[PDB]
Amino acid sequence: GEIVKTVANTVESEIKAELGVIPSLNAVETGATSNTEPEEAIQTRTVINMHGTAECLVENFLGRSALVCMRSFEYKNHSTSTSSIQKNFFIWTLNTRELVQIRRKMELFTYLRFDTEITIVPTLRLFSSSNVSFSGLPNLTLQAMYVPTGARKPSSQDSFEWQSACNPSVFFKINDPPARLTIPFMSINSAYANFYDGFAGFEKKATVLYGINPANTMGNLCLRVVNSYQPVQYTLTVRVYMKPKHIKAWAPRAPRTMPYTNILNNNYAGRSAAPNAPTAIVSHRSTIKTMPNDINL
Amino acid sequence: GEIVKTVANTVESEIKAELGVIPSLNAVETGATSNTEPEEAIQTRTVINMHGTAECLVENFLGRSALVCMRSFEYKNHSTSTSSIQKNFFIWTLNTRELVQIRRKMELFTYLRFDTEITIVPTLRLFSSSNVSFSGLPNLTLQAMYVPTGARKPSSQDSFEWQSACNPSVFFKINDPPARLTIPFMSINSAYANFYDGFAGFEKKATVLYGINPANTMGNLCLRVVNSYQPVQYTLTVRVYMKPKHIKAWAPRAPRTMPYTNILNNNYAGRSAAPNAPTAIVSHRSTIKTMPNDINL
Amino acid sequence: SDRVLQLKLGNSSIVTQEAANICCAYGEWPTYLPDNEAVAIDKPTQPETSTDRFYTLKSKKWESNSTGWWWKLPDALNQIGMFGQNVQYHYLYRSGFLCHVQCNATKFHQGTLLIVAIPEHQIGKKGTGTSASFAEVMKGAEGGVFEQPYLLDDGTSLACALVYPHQWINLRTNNSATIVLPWMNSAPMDFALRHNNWTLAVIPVCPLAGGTGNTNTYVPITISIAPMCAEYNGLRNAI
Amino acid sequence: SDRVLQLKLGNSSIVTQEAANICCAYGEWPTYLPDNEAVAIDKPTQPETSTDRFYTLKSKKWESNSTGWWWKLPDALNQIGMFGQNVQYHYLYRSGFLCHVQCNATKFHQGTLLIVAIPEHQIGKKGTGTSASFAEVMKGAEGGVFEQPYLLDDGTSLACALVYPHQWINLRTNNSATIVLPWMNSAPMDFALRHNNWTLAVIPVCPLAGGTGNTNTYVPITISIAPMCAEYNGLRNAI
Amino acid sequence: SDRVLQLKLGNSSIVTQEAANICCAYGEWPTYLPDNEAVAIDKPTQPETSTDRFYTLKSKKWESNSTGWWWKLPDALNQIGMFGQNVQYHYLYRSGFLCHVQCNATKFHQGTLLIVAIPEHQIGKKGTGTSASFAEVMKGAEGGVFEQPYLLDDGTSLACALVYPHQWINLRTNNSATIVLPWMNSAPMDFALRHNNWTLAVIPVCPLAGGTGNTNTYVPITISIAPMCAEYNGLRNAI
Amino acid sequence: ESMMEINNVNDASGVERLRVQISAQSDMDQLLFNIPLDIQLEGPLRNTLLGNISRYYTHWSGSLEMTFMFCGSFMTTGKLIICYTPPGGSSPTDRMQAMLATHVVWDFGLQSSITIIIPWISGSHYRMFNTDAKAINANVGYVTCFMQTNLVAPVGAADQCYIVGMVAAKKDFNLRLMRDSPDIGQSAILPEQA
Amino acid sequence: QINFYKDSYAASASKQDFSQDPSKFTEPVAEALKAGAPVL
Amino acid sequence: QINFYKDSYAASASKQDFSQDPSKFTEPVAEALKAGAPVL
Ligand SMILES: Cc1cc(CCCOc2c(C)cc(-c3noc(C(F)(F)F)n3)cc2C)on1
Ligand SMILES: Cc1cc(CCCOc2c(C)cc(-c3noc(C(F)(F)F)n3)cc2C)on1
Repeated sequence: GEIVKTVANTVESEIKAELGVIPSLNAVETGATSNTEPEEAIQTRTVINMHGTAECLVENFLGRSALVCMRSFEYKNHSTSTSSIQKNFFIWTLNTRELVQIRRKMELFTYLRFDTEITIVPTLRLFSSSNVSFSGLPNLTLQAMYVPTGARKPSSQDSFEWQSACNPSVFFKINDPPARLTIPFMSINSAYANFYDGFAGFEKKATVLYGINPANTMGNLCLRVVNSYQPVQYTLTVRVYMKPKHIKAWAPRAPRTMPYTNILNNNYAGRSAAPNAPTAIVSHRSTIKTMPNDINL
Repeated sequence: GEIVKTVANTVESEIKAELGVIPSLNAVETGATSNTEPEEAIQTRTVINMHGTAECLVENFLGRSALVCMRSFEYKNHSTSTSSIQKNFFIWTLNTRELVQIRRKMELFTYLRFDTEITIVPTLRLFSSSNVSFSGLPNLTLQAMYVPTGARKPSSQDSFEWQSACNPSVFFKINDPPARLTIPFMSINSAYANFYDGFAGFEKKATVLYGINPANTMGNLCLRVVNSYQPVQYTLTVRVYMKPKHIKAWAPRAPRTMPYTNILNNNYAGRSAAPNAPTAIVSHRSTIKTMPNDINL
Repeated sequence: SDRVLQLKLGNSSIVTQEAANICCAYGEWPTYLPDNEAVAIDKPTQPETSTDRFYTLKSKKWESNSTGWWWKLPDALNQIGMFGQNVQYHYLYRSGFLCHVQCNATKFHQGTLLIVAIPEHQIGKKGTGTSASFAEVMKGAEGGVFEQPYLLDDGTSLACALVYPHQWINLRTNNSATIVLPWMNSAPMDFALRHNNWTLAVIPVCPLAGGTGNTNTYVPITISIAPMCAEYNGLRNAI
Repeated sequence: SDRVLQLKLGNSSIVTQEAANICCAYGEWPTYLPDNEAVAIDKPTQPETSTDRFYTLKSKKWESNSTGWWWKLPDALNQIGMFGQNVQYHYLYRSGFLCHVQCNATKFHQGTLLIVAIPEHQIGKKGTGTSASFAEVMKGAEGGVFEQPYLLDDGTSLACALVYPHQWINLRTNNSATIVLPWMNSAPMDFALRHNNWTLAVIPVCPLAGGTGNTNTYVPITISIAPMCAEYNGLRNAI
Repeated sequence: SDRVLQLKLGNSSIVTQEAANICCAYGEWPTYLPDNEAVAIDKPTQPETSTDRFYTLKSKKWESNSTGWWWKLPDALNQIGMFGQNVQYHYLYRSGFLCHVQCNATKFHQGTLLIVAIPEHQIGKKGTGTSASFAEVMKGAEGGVFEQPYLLDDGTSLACALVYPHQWINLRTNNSATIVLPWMNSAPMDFALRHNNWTLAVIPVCPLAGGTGNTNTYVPITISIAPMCAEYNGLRNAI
Repeated sequence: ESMMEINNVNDASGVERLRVQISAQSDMDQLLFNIPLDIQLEGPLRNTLLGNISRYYTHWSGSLEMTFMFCGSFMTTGKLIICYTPPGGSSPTDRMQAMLATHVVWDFGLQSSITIIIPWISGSHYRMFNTDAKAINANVGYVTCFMQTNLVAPVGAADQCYIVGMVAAKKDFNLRLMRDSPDIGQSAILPEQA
Repeated sequence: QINFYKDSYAASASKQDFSQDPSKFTEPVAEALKAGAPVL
Repeated sequence: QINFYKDSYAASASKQDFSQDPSKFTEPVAEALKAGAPVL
């Protein structure tokens, strides 16, 4: 294990006709990748490469803020003949699989240990009714409440589970900067697992699903409009962004090829024809001797 | 009294067949909890436990911001034929019992000494009238005025008790961040008491109620809309959050089982059937030999 | 040292041979109020032998269906001896209490009592908003009975009463329990007539029983309480 | 040193003369759980020779149209020998695995197998939302077959399976592959019956073929797995 | 030290308050087989916590006419827990045994048991030349009953059984007996299925009795046996 | 230590629920009572100091102690076997199966109580207070009590005695991820009177 | 702790005090119980 | 890194660790392969 701030330098190489030395030949059967250097495969010049590697660090590769949740509910009076339930909120059931870019990028490793910075971005639209005159978006107070595993969830906007005396909650308005906080590495294990070759229950029943991990039960995010209902219908759209920090990554995986279909498993249907079809990942060319983008003069 | 930053380590233990040594037997009659170690009850391995204890500190357990007050008044012209009273305010009579999560959590100790950070979160809704066209929430100035014990209270929005020349008051608008301040430990005694086995008056009359403490007379919070009445009716909802700081706690109590019914006493009705019924706190199972969640294969 | 104990305060001396230990509430012994913690500026009266001695209260019959009994301190001793007179004649009191519960039965009898010293025990009433009356709360030396011992008459739990300084009388092991109470108040002194620092509670967790010829046996429960480091301030007429 | 290798664990000893090397997964050898990483406080049972030895599973016929085979560890060995009994009788297990795949053919035969140790290999099913059943996932010593080896039965690629600890059996060069697996879990121990740390997969990348008189030759593939530094915690009845 | 004893082996912990002492058979404690005494050259499996722990067998009703009971070791534990599995899976075994016999009665009850660890106890049958059948000799965890306890079922005498490591359960003095057995064989290891080193025998010398209201009392006898320094050699398939 | 509702049955009321009726058996090796170890679910451990305060958290780790006080007669004798079965399969109903797990044999006498240490035996550093009891993240296993010999009482003493069970945490105990306890609920702002 | 204000009570959550004495509640007995000893 | 908060996990992206050991994945063989040597 050596320090690599810049890519390897190239050393000047000479003609070499030596018996018993075959640097260009390797045995792939050992499981070892070819160790052949350019210096010993061709005649090379001295090159002092000052290309930096900091952008290919797993901290930089995974430590960008990615969307992990998009939920939209109608902000209005949901009350009817006999309901008494205001329903101006949503519950998510925390996960990192709903959006494929962060999922496929996280799924390039088996295990990840990171503290996560979260950013919530709310947006309002007036609901296009029969008689609706627009004149501006109310500066509503929102409450995002993390309900951990085994805590009572809210059933209404007006519920008293919103007390949040011990539940972590953040209050933030529409016209303010998007809410932000850091959640620590909060697994019962020493790393998060993107794949579980097993079951999360002690029973052998169908109801006990394959792939579900007994460390991904992370609880729920409950987000409400704190303001009581307006005289008109609004649509609140909430976007939650995840930025992994202080990242450790283990056991790199084969990248996902087929499009995801759900968040409970890694099943696939594949696309009808190449690319990313079950029988053809790379698009077809005419023959093994055909260059599809051959430069013609 | 020792320092505990991490939980106790486990020491490797061997087979032990020794006369006169019975570490697994205790006398519960002494009032002392069992002193039996795992090391001396079973054969153990060496374990170096690096689990931290900072999250179970009474500073962390009680020092979260909890809701302690929710009051809503109508912001409008309350004037009539002959009233001349604007009534666009409320008075609370400070306490910490109206909301059960902070109450039950505080009531786990007999005595608490803490300085308290307060956060006020206001919210507006347009009142759903017969003819009401919404277009946005006015950035109203609010005044929260602490009226200490024996001071004149305001009778109207337009009262001159709002002078607050010596009464602590905070001015804060709707579209600003929620108002915040720290109230010091302000008891006539060396700690706050969650329970008073006695009376707060020298007389023996019915009017002198049991459980009321002559140190919980903390005065009142009076909150007003500083802005004069709008041409339309608004509903202002105020939420007050309490965060204990610099906490000392004494004499831990048996946790509350029955649901609270009022803020003047600790009386109960209990729920009709288990759980938390007067005759059954824990839910029923078929028999003492029945496992209700028995794992079947 | 053993299972035997002699408690000697002033005139009084109690001996027991089936003891367990002495429970020092929160590992503390009662002491006189120091100057650094003093509020009332008048010189206090410290009557040692005349007040700091065992006052034996009226006994209670342990029945098969006994719910349990409580005594509120200092209310229990406020109309008894020189402790009472000093209370009646002074505005302020401070004292600890050495409580000693006694219950004799045969080796053939079975039964268990939890003896709990509960600080600031605010009695909750079942099925009403009305708070407990002066009569229900202030019963003096006669003490009170538990209606809901399961809930500690608080909407709490008997189960979790072991937070509080406690012992057991298990007739197998023990005929007597002893709890040393120090001063428990947010203030250094208080008014004895209108506030109780402690509540000594005796709850039968396992009922009193015998076999064929030891049923319906007359088994009383006797409580002896000794004020410890008693102080009084505010000498006035008697109330 | 050369192309020859003898593996000796307890009773067992395997020899090969057409080897390539030993693949130590992530350049690590299995070791016993240290105290600094220990969670379960009970003294673990470390049966060396009775568990840490080569268990040979049932062989598979390499066909011209063979898609490939996988064995999930420890599920493959959970009903075999003293490793199985210690699994059946304990809540927690920890072990590495020395896997040794064997395939004999002539110098006239052609064919190539990729032998992959995939950690936490979650099987994805083609053309359904329904996740794989207990039966499909837990096949024990018999192992399972690849339906979509091209996609590693994961919606991933066989192409990129060389991230994983792997060797090849190229009948030109090699008749045997050897992969040393260390403990791979976010936790120090796990429950053997409901989670597999590793999946040993044998995929034919180049098919088995011969010339005119070496077609339809009977060529089996034999797998021998040796648990390494096996530990068990939570001694109970057998499940 | 006293009449109280706690035995702790692996998962297991037994406590008694009416003990006598611990009988170390021939003043020796069980130890692992040394190299100077070793015969079998294969590395042995030493599972400490999984085998060296208290296995409680099925209880026996002490009757007024009870002749007595015996359990042959290791036959009693050969189909129980990880000791059984290691026996079933290995040719050779070596272990000592910590035997603990339990019998509770009242202070009004009378009765005495001799608890004898007899080495190489060859059962003699009365009134026949035919030697005892496999069934009669190998009864496992259920154990056997004495037909002629007076003769130790050997043509010997119960009288002279005190040569053997022994204790008594005299209900006046004792509710539990404890005998530590070391390895007793002319060879360093043996085949568990076809030879028993020890026979733990429980013989009522004085019968179980009570007075007027303590007759026909249900008094069981419980036996808990802990293998000590268990070793196994000759790892094969299970028999 | 805090008492457990081991007798949480629809025939026991109030203080009846905190004691376990132990009797002389006309049988041997029989199971007397069980204890579920699902702190999150409605079980004997819920209304304990461990339960109520741990139920303010989501994650927990460490060994538990469970102490049983025998409350019969001085003249009544007996031997019990209390066993902690780690999770994986069904709760034991035979003593032959239970004895194979972590257990303590209890002889009644001058020391009236016994402790069984429920030792920290889990793959993960922490367990979760989860609504799914059968989850690998949540399940602790089983505590079961069988007769080792029997309960023996002379005619003068009652045949039907009682056991009181207490549970506490050891010094190796930890809690994380604070939450609002589900023990207490609210439908409205609590009024002054009603 | 930091505190940008004049008063000391205005400061943030106090510096973690990890002192524990559970003996106050777990062994509040005049004569201390010795580990392994018959405590009668 | 800077961190204005009490907890260490609240800090910004961690100081760049430029340590590389691709041999874990590229040459995970018991006997090391020598450059130029026939690796058989
Ligand atoms: C797999 C996997 C899962 C994770 C952790 C994801 C973080 O989950 C969240 C998210 C996305 C948001 C909040 C959150 N947002 O707001 C709040 C608050 F308001 F309660 F503070 N909490 C909390 C958690 C644990 O990391 N890997
Ligand atoms: C019991 C008990 C009671 C307490 C103290 C509670 C703090 O009470 C308050 C609250 C909740 C708010 C304010 C307050 N809010 O705003 C203002 C201001 F505007 F006047 F500054 N004061 C003042 C006090 C004393 O602590 N324990």
